[PDB]
Amino acid sequence: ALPWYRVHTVVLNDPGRLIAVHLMHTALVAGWAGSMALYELAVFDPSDPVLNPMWRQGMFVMPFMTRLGITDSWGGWSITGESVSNPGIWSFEGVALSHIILSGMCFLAAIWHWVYWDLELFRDPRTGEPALDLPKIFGIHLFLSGLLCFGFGAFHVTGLFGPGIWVSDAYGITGKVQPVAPAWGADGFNPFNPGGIAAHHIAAGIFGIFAGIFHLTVRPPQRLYRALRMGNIETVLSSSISAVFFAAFVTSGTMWYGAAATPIELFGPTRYQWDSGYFQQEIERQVETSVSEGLSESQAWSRIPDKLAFYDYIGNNPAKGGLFRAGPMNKGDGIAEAWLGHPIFRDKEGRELTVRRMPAFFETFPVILVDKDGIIRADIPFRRAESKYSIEQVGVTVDFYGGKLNGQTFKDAPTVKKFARKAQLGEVFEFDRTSLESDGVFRSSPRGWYTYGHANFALLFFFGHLWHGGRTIFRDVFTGIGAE
Amino acid sequence: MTGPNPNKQAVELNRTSLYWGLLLIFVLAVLFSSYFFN
Amino acid sequence: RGLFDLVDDWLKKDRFVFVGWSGLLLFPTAYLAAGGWMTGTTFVTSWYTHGLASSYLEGCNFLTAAVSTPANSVGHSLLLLWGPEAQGDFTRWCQIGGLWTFVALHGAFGLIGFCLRQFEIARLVGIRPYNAIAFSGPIAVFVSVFLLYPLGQASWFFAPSFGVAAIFRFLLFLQGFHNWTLNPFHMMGVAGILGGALLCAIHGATVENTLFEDGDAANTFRAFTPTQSEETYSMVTANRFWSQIFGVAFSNKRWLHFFMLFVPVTGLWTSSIGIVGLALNLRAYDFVSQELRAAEDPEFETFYTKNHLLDEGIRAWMAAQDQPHENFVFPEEVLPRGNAL
Amino acid sequence: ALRTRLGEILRPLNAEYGKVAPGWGTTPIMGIVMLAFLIFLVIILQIYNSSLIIENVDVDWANGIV
Amino acid sequence: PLGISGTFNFMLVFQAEHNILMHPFHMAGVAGVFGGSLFSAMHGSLVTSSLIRETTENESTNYGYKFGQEEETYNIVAAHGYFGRLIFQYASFNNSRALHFFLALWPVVGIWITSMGISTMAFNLNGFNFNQSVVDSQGRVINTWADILNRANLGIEVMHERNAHNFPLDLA
Amino acid sequence: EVQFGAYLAVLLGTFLPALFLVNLFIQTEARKAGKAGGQDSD
Amino acid sequence: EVQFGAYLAVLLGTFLPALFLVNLFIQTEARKAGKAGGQDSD
Amino acid sequence: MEALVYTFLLIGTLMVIFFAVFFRETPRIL
Amino acid sequence: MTASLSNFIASLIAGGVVVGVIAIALIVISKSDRILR
Amino acid sequence: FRWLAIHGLAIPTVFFLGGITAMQFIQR
Amino acid sequence: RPFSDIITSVRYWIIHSITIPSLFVSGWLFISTGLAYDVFGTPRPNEYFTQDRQQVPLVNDRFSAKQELEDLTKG
Amino acid sequence: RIPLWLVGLVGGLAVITMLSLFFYGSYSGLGSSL
Ligand code: CLA
Ligand code: CLA
Ligand code: CLA
Ligand SMILES: CCCCCCCCCCCCCCCC(=O)OC[C@H](COP(=O)(O)OC[C@@H](O)CO)OC(=O)CCCCCCCCCCCCCCC
Ligand SMILES: CC1=C(/C=C/C(C)=C/C=C/C(C)=C/C=C/C=C(C)/C=C/C=C(C)/C=C/C2=C(C)CCCC2(C)C)C(C)(C)CCC1
Ligand SMILES: CC1=C(/C=C/C(C)=C/C=C/C(C)=C/C=C/C=C(C)/C=C/C=C(C)/C=C/C2=C(C)CCCC2(C)C)C(C)(C)CCC1
Ligand code: OEX
Ligand SMILES: [Fe+2]
Repeated sequence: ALPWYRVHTVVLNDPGRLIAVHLMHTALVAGWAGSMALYELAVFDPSDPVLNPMWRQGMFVMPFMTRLGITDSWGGWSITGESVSNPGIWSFEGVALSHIILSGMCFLAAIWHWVYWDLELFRDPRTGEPALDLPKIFGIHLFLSGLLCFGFGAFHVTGLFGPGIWVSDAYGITGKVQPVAPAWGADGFNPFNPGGIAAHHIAAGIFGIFAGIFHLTVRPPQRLYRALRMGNIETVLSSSISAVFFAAFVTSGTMWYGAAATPIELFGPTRYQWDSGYFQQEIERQVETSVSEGLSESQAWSRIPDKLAFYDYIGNNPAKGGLFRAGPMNKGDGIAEAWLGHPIFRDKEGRELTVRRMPAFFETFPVILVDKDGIIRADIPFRRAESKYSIEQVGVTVDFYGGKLNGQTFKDAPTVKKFARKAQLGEVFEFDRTSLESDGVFRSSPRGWYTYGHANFALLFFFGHLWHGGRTIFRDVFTGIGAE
Repeated sequence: MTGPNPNKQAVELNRTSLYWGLLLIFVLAVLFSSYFFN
Repeated sequence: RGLFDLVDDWLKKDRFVFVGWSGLLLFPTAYLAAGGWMTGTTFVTSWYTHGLASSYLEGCNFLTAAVSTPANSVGHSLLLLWGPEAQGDFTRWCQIGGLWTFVALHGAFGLIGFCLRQFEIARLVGIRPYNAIAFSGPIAVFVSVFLLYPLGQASWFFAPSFGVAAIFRFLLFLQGFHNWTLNPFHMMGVAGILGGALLCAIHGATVENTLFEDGDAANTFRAFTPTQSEETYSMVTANRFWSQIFGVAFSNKRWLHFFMLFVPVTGLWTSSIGIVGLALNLRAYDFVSQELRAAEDPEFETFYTKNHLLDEGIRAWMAAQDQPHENFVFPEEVLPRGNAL
Repeated sequence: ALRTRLGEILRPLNAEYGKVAPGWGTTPIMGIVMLAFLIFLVIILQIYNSSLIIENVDVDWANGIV
Repeated sequence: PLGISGTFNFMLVFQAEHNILMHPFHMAGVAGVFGGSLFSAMHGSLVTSSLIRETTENESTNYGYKFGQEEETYNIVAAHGYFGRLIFQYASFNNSRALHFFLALWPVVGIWITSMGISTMAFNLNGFNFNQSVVDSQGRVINTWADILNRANLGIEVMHERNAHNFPLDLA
Repeated sequence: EVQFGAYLAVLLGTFLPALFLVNLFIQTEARKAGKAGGQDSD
Repeated sequence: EVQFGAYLAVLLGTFLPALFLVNLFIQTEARKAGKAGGQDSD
Repeated sequence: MEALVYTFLLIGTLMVIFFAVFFRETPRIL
Repeated sequence: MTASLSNFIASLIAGGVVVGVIAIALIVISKSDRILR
Repeated sequence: FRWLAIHGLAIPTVFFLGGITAMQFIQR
Repeated sequence: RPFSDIITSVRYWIIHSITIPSLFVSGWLFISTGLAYDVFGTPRPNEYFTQDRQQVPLVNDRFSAKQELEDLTKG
Repeated sequence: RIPLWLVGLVGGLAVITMLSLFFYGSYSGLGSSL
């Protein structure tokens, strides 16, 4: 007589089948992560990890394997580009195939734990009715998570017995998996410090070890056992959900704003690296020091790596994509081939004109050429009749420096207008739009998609906190209320 | 095996709630198709 | 007996306004969100943040007054009164736009404290807690617009200011820059708001038109004592009416009044999911099959491509005065005009 | 009611059910921890927000060692 | 236009040419449907809160109502004492007939008034216009939120029917 | 040009959940015909 | 180059007839649980 | 080829409206 | 020890007395307004 | 006593209306 | 005590015949003495623009925003 | 003792002197575009 939205409440008074169900959700989660990562290795192309990284190819779970120390594959390629003779067991294929084998064994264990539901372990030795001692189950399961927290931070992260965290420099050029020594001071709470991650899971693992030592021995008070309804199992679920969307705002927060746990070499740049000009000011800074050391201009721009100018591009901003457009970012405009260079616009007077750049809001933006003090000097006019700042009048010539257009100068209005339109989109690249049938509209990075799901999830789980929470407190009145 | 579970229940869905759930799926299919085809 | 029991018995005492435990979170924080709005729309200007006038001192009426969002240079600072921006000064705190976060933060802890109020009163009266779960609808619209939308954007500047016309520009800012009406989450939200207004207009007009004769007077409002066990309207008649007018009708008062809960609230949850997707600029902007075709065929026009040209007018004309921090100096010759307008 | 060998080991962990500490117990010890953990979350948010400036702590992308 | 995207072509062009949002009859029906969806979900929750026990916890809540029964299916005194404490005592309808009339009054009056907003704006009696209303003592125009709203209206006005116009004023 | 994975999204987004809701109705009517004991229980 | 109507042929050639055969089994077990009269008939 | 799916969704929606009006579970007293 | 850190702990003390003077006033009045058994 | 409940809302309201009537007579 | 029994009583209107005009005029004097422009920093009609600064003043710094508003409000 | 309808009369016309004062200053003083 259960409705369709109460079919899974037959497991309330059955601890033996509460496990077989919780093992079946585990066999589907683990089977997903294995079969997702097998799908990503058929799609990944390690031809050029500089202009085609894993975050352009829409790899979602693959930056989570390389974050904790997996760089090699059985094909022989690596994300760091260094060749390997043998990655052993734990490569990309070894992890994907082992989350599958784990799924098949949690599947078979859930067939056991469903059939043999009647075990003496779950009975009450004082009444006979199936009961779970939820205060001491919390003591055991918190003491275990103290060990796996402290074990992770002390051994996997610090490189005592582990590879370590993917770290990087400040500007996403160099990055490698290395052990990270913990930073214990106030600098540990700098979230871009990778030492704070090692210091966290070591410190907070100890607090989780010795809280399980507390929550094993000491029984709850008489007041808190009645007030929080600790005999009911739904007060575990009411408050576990509260500890799960709270965790999901944090991870969606630190993915979106950036942290040391989200390197921009794996997930792509944030949008705050486009809004503040975080790479525009850096490419200029490596040219201001190059020109000061006695160079020509085109030799200064040639020192700039192609990777550094690739972050200075609006198509790598995650705040440019759309929702119902699908696929990788390479579906956007094609796989990048080379850097066309840095165009510098000069009028017939000779002063330097910078193209005003598109913000992340504007899908369309008028091409405007601005000199150093903010005065509008040239543009491309919508209304061509009464034109007072056209490129034909001002006579703007374009000069490239570096890239494959290294010393070139185009002077006529047909060609300068073509490079003035593509210079408001950050740097200027040559793409390959025929391999993936790239249509011509920008997609989003895996930084953008992770923030989408896990923040729309966490808003839905806020409703589950109120449903399952108000179902715990009000348990005596859910057939209805008495009229007396 | 072990014994039969005393927590066996039955699932119900009357003819009323069928037409809600059918119309719920088709109207969500009408709404979200245009975006998926893009 | 104990000290906790005397405090528990004092708060839950029958009095004029029920205080409870939750009144310690509601009554301080709701009083300061409301009073922070009445002060900010009366006295505090927007002359330094936006470059507007949004006070009653500056000639604005009820419509054009607002408590405005802070500057873009502030970023997402919380703008505490003691903070690094305001540094204890009250006057410089108001000019940066500190009252807006004061209203939004103490307001967000008012909606926490008011939803806890609905769990506490339901436990003392002894009823099911569906008011506290239907009020979670409006919590999901405050949080995902006044809080989660400027967090995904560049600063608090892109949030709705707390004023009548300042919401109205936020409605217009969200069409030109985001194409919000095309989003299926608004479309499922309009179906709940216009669907929720529909259900109370029908259930209002069907109960009131199947009433029983319980008196000789022509006024039917007089003929209802509250503690009576006889139902006051013929459910069999009202079913027989709508089964022949509309074709299908409720035969269940328990299912009916639950359905009047589900329809308005779900339109606030589905529309709240989409506005979280616009903090990340994951907008439903274009149908690319419509856009690739209109580029190759310069004769193919729909109503849909007509709305993009209306959005170029919103993206170009207001953005000069919208964002004075960015210093958009548009020439006259780049602004898209039509023919002879 | 089926004795298994793994069920015999774990049985004293489930043998207690519903024993409570009589009175208020360790509830005032818990609230001092919860008041402390509330202050901890306020501090690390304001470090991150740059609304609490600590000397030689800069919230920016830092040169991790390569 | 009889469509979905044609509706939003209708609403935006109606905004630029008539300024409906500042007109007090769209204001009196936004209050009609925000209020209407409020009192819908506020009445539908207080009935569902105060239902009487007639079922078990296994079957559905809705099966405690047999069709055509004469017993009242919810404690109306219970939901009156709840809302009588949730706001205060005197703001609660104890009368269920006057309660079920107010659910029919508020939206319907809100949509009568709104539909006579489109009607009076069909004959070019537009909404309010507070553009260039706040000036300093020098006389320079100080912007307001209506001036920012005006620049959104000027963007749609200069772009709607981008070929149909030949003369400087959209008289139609 | 449309995405060819959208046909699989829509036509399985229709059929798979809608064929699910049919099954919960057919077994509902079978239990009612099962208890009733006349001509259809078997 | 493959035919993009073959995904609709195969994945509906799997799911639509296979979800049909599931329904005839679920209503079979519901009639058996319907007549049996204990804890599941309703 | 694309509009064939949209038509099938629309007339398929109008089928279940037809069955809900005429083949409705008729409610009965007692 | 900075300007920002010293001002924050002062607000934390000020956040304690705001909870404090509400709590101290609430305990004293809860003694006088107790309910007869 | 409820004199603290109303007059926390009414003593401000008359004070602001003393200011809103004064702003009608302020000009440039 | 019932609410309608309060406001119809004379002793009510004895007290509130002094307090309402003494509080409404204090809301008048809060504006006419020019005090509200200095607490909240709202510009007078004389001082939206100055002789030097002829543009729209904006804050353009995160942390020296107090110092920049000390600049834009002296002249 | 005061009749209640006298109280709602004097306060009711007091509101009209407050409201019509606000619609006065829409056409004079600040915010009047004069
Ligand atoms: C930790 C997660 C969690 C867990 C374990 C539960 C567990 C439970 N919930 Mg609960 N719930 C949760 C989260 C959770 N909930 C959240 C987040 C919400 C807010 C949306 C709710 C809202 C909710 C309500 C409103 C109700 C429950 C109910 C129940 C009970 C029965 C479930 C049932 O019959 O559904 C059976 C479900 C189906 C047969 C099909 C559901 C189809 C869904 C909607 C789409 C398909 C799911 C999709 C594939 C999942 C993708 C994965 C995604 C989660 C990431 C059970 C105790 C019921 C209850 O109270 O028990 C009496 C009930 O009425 N829950
Ligand atoms: C040696 C000491 C030490 C050090 C250096 C660290 C280091 C760190 N801890 Mg840690 N920690 C420690 C000991 C330590 N821990 C101990 C002993 C405990 C107790 C077990 C904790 C418990 C703890 C928690 C619970 C959290 C940290 C976090 C952090 C990180 C802080 C920087 C950051 O990104 O936070 C960013 C700061 C926040 C996210 C603030 C949280 C406030 C929330 C998000 C407010 C919003 C809540 C609301 C529901 C959201 C919806 C509202 C919406 C409208 C906004 C950093 C890795 C944070 C972390 O892991 O984040 C990556 C974190 O959440 N620590
Ligand atoms: C045998 C153990 C094992 C190991 C070593 C791995 C290893 C891995 N898994 Mg896998 N996995 C496993 C079991 C395992 N898996 C099982 C059993 C499941 C099914 C549940 C999964 C499901 C799974 C998924 C779905 C995914 C992985 C992924 C990964 C990879 C990255 C992990 C990562 O970033 O997680 C990060 C882990 C966390 C952020 C967990 C945080 C824990 C929260 C914050 C705890 C907070 C509450 C705490 C208990 C409170 C008390 C604290 C106390 C100490 C004070 C990595 C290769 C990812 C991947 O790339 O797949 C190929 C991925 O997406 N795993
Ligand atoms: C010329 C005029 C003749 C009348 C025209 C007929 C059209 C009527 C439409 C039929 C509604 C069918 C939906 C089934 C719904 C169904 O069968 O419900 C049946 C349900 C009966 O509930 P009971 O009280 O029987 O349920 C008691 C319990 O059993 C609950 O399960 O009736 C309603 O609640 C319907 C009221 C809302 C009606 C919803 C209508 C929404 C409008 C349609 C939206 C789709 C339009 C899409 C077009 C693209
Ligand atoms: C038995 C066995 C085995 C095998 C196993 C296997 C092979 C596995 C597989 C598994 C698998 C392979 C699984 C998978 C799964 C998956 C899943 C489970 C998924 C799902 C998903 C979902 C359902 C989602 C949804 C969605 C969508 C779709 C869209 C968007 C939204 C969302 C996200 C919601 C082995 C040999 C090893 C061993 C022995 C035994
Ligand atoms: C901000 C702030 C603060 C303050 C607070 C408070 C304390 C406030 C309050 C305030 C308030 C609380 C206010 C109020 C106001 C009110 C008003 C001003 C009203 C008005 C009214 C009106 C105008 C209306 C009208 C009418 C009438 C009379 C009758 C008929 C109907 C109508 C509706 C039309 C503090 C200190 C914390 C500091 C920080 C910041
Ligand atoms: O047709 Mn439809 O839209 Ca009423 O305004 Mn004049 O006309 Mn045409 O322009 Mn604008
Ligand atoms: Fe009703």
